[PDB]
Amino acid sequence: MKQGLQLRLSQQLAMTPQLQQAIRLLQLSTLELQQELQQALESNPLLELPVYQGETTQTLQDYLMWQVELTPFTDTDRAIATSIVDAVDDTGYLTIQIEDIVDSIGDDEIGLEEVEAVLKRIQRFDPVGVAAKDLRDCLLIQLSQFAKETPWLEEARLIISDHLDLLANHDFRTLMRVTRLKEEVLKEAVNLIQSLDPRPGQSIQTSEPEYVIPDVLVRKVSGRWTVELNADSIPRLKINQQYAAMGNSARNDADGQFIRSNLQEARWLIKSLESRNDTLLRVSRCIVEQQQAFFEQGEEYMKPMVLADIAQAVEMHESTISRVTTQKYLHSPRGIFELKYFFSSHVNTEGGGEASSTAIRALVKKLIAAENPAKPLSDSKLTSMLSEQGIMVARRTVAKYRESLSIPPSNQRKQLV
Amino acid sequence: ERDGLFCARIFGPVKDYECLCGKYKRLKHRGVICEKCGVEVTQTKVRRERMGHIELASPTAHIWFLKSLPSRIGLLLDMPLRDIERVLYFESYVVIEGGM
Amino acid sequence: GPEEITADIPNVGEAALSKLDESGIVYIGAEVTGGDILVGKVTPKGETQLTPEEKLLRAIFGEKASDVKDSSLRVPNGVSGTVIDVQVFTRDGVEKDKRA
Amino acid sequence: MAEYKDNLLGEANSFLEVLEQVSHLAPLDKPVLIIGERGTGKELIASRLHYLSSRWQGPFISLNCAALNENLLDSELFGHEAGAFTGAQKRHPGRFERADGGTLFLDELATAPMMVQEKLLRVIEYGELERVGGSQPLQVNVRLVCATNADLPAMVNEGTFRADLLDRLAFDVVQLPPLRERESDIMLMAEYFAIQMCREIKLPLFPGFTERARETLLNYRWPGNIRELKNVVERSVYRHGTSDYPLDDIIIDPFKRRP
Amino acid sequence: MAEYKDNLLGEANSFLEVLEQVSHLAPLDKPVLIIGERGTGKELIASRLHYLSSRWQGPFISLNCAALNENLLDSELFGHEAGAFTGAQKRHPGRFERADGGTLFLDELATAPMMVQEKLLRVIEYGELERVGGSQPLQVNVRLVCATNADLPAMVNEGTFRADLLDRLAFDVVQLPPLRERESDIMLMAEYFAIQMCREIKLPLFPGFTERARETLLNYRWPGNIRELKNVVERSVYRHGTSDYPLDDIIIDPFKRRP
DNA sequence: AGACGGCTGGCACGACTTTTGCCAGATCAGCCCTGG
DNA sequence: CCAGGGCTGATCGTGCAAAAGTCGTGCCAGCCGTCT
Ligand SMILES: Nc1ncnc2c1ncn2[C@@H]1O[C@H](COP(=O)(O)OP(=O)(O)O)[C@@H](O)[C@H]1O
Ligand SMILES: Nc1ncnc2c1ncn2[C@@H]1O[C@H](COP(=O)(O)OP(=O)(O)O)[C@@H](O)[C@H]1O
Ligand SMILES: [Mg+2]
Ligand SMILES: [Mg+2]
Repeated sequence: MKQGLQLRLSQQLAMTPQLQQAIRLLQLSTLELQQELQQALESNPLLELPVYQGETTQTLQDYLMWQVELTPFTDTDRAIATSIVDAVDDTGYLTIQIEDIVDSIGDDEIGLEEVEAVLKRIQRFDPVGVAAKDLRDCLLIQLSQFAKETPWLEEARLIISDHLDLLANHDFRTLMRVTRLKEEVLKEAVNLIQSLDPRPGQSIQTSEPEYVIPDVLVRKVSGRWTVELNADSIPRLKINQQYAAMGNSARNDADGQFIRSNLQEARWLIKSLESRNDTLLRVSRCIVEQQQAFFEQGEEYMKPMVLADIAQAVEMHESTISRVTTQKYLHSPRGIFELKYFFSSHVNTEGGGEASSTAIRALVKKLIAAENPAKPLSDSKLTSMLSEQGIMVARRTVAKYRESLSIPPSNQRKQLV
Repeated sequence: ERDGLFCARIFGPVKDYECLCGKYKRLKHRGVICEKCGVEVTQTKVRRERMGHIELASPTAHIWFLKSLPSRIGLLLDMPLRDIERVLYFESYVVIEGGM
Repeated sequence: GPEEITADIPNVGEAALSKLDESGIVYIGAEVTGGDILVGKVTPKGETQLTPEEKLLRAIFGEKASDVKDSSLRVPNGVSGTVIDVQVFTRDGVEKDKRA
Repeated sequence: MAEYKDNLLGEANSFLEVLEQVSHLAPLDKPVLIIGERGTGKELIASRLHYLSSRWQGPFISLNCAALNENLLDSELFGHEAGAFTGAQKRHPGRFERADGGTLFLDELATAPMMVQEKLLRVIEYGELERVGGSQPLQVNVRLVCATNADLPAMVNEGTFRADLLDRLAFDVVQLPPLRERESDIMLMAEYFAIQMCREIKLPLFPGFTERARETLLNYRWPGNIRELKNVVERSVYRHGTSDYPLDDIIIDPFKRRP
Repeated sequence: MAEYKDNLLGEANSFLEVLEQVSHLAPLDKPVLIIGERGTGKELIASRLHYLSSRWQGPFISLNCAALNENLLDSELFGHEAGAFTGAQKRHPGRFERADGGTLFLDELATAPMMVQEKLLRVIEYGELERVGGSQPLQVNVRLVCATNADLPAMVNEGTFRADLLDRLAFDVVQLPPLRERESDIMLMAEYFAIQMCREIKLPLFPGFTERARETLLNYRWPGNIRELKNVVERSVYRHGTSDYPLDDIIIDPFKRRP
């Protein structure tokens, strides 16, 4: 039972460089594909009233500059105000700090007190609490703005002054014993703080556009939806008849060989592109077949799958399917997702079955959301009722799902009723 | 896009002082050009004042001349517009020189 | 993400949302003038950054996270009237149907 | 650095002298060799020698020359690179390279065949080794510790051992006194093992020792110095099984019939 | 190549002759055989012999004739090409190919297997070598240096050594004298070694020897030329442990009865 | 006020997935040259 | 003038495997709630 150089065949393989190019041709999205396809089209010669003058809109910075133009500053104050308002984000909080602004001005005469005077002058502009250094001096401006007649104002000012972490950690008991403040009569003061419009500069303009492009289409024909490719998005190449009908006529060997080689390259490229489209269509049809339940019933009713499960259903390889299913967005009546989004890790449940990770994550989302606000549900209890459902995932996986879901811990979301 | 229509490094910067890459984004930089992307840090109103050019490797005629009521090329060469037009589209093969 | 009509509109007063139902659309018979809100629609924004500022804002206030922007349907300026009836259309496969 | 005393019992007379001698060997970086009868607790001192060293944090690995697969001997001794021969899917660390800054335990040098002697003859003096199917050589620094059972000078004259390797590993030799000659700590070793065994059988307490048992202890030749004394104490105390009285009889051989 | 000092403390007439002969043979290209007794600085000579030549800048690689495997013997000697067998995945250089321009220093040639003996002769004579699965002949030039302690004229008569392999390798053999022939220089060696050893063990300064210790170290057989004097002096000074009075205790053999 | 229990997160360890990086050759058919 | 040989180019081919990466689940440390 030895070390010896031995040899026995059971496999086969072969490949050429242009075949490598053709097999990497299907790894990339269509919009990025069209660039390289246009590049090859440029090289190969035998291959191949409207609304205008929109309106100008008023953003936050333009509005603030407009208001600066009608306020009585000096020239130096105007330059400082222009710099300050230039250093303003969409949310309404200035990005760079005051000493950075002073350095940007770069004047010996200019001082921190002068810059503070100008900034506080422009703090009272139409979006209240705009151009604030951080959250601490944005809520305070509006609290000071509100008339003294409304109650709990002093309480709200005391909390917002130097108890910001005390409120952020939702540690109401320590907040009480720190402030010496009233029991459950602080709730309306906290609510007053809540109703204070954080991020005030956002509301100057809120238009967001629609940017969706579908690669694969699925439609419900009264059960067992059939999948079609995007006719407009798909690329296509057509041979050129003029140049295909002049390779034989040419009597020069150079021209003849040139046309022959370019014909060969163009036909190979067309064949490779058609094969890529066919492979993508077949893969999409098979994955939609194996995911018919989820489209009907929702994310939490998703069967876990691996690339092996979808590769065995076809004659392609796991690597081939992995290359095809990158940067492909399929459109469904429920919405737009990615082909790579369907594949997920599996966890074993009670009764021998397995549940998909994304399904359990969505179930955790809805279960956590539908909870009493006074008593939060922790990760251990989440594991407990998941085991009652029969899923029995570990508390570590529960915590990982909750963290990836961006929900803060249970002790962090506790709040007064 | 990079080196195309509606591009940066030509036609000026984009909506604000920030460069395309993301670095060098403030009024503190007033005329500098980033290294990862060549974008002058100036106002975006300059985007309507900066023009580019196309090399056009092969020469090309100008249709405003040689196709107005008089033809400027025709009057310069004493050559009629019909032959000018036939030569300007690769079916006439005019002679340049040759005295021998 | 999909846009939703949930009447959870940020940067707005309680007086503006007085005429809106739970789903976010006006009651039948309400009188509306000028620039009041008819349908409360929100458009999702990018994912909240890990930055401590946004983390603090979420911990303090919550439920906004700058996830949504106020792109609601408002009555055009100088238009006043009383709402006769509304009509809502939902595509197949979508079963939101808040009050549809 | 800590004490690393581990298990130390029955220390008196020449055994204490041996411990005193070996106490200062650890700082040195010269090969050491231990001579002793089979089962004379030689490994205990060899292990403690590594811990008493300044670089006690070095990993400790042990090989027994009596157990070397002749087919895999070279690969185990040096180390094999990836793809050097068929079936080598990944690069595998060799035993010599496995310990760097840590000692290597060698055993049964008296049973080392000429083949292993020649293969290992050079890696010691210069600390230089090249892996089988290797392109470039590696250099390491390891303190070798060896244990044996026979008369290496006698095997040298007999011709089955190489004097070159012997003097390569003959800086100093530690002679462990056999317990049947010391005769000064037999009571202490026996009683210690008795307490351990009676404790682990969850019995209340251990009774004394019978005078007749002491009488018959010294008479026995004791081929097993401290490897069969522990065993006989354990088996005899198990046989008794009670704290009733000091055990009169010691079951020196288990093969003896019950009647 | 201009300046090379390291070790070589011994200074006698017998050593002078061989060290001067090495200087003559160093520029020459022909291979040399280094015969001698165990532990006589054979590596020190071979190393200096190569590095004093005109090809010092070339690579210097050594190997043990016994260490390398018998199964992968040919691959170790020559190397293999990618795809020759299942395991192989890239072209692999052999020792003869890595040692181009430089030297190949075989160690303990007397223990080389019959397989190596019948493998090496044809390539060593002329310079032709075929890589495993190769397509065309390869030609490299390697100055050969070999050293062993055995008696080749007697070995060839026994028949475990190839006659022609010895014949095409034994041009101008080099013989070193045993330690007993140096006479006076052993005191210089002992003084040097003791100084280094006491430096290592942190004692301040050597106190010197005595006339008794001098006579004892002078008059003894010295079966091992060197690496035995080093060991004996370093063990004696270690057992001394202090420099209040001169070094007098001499311990030629660690193998002794318990004190 | 201190200890006990509990909650959460970083790090580690098998077990399993998925991602990229490989780089021709032989074999067959029609045309041209040449023998019968 | 018809049949045999040579020669050149046209044609075929989307998988294997190795290593990086990801997964689930445990172990341990540090902060917090609560009763004594
Ligand atoms: N000083 C000691 N006191 C008590 N027991 C010892 C002492 N030294 C060694 N032993 C015991 O001797 C037993 C065998 O040790 P050893 O002979 O080194 O094993 P090996 O057969 O591997 O050489 C160990 O189980 C150990 O408990
Ligand atoms: N002339 C010398 N000066 C100093 N040290 C020497 C001399 N000759 C031999 N040695 C010592 O001998 C050792 C080399 O042993 P060596 O004789 O090469 O072993 P082998 O005989 O197995 O080749 C070195 O550690 C070196 O310190
Ligand atoms: Mg043992
Ligand atoms: Mg040697």
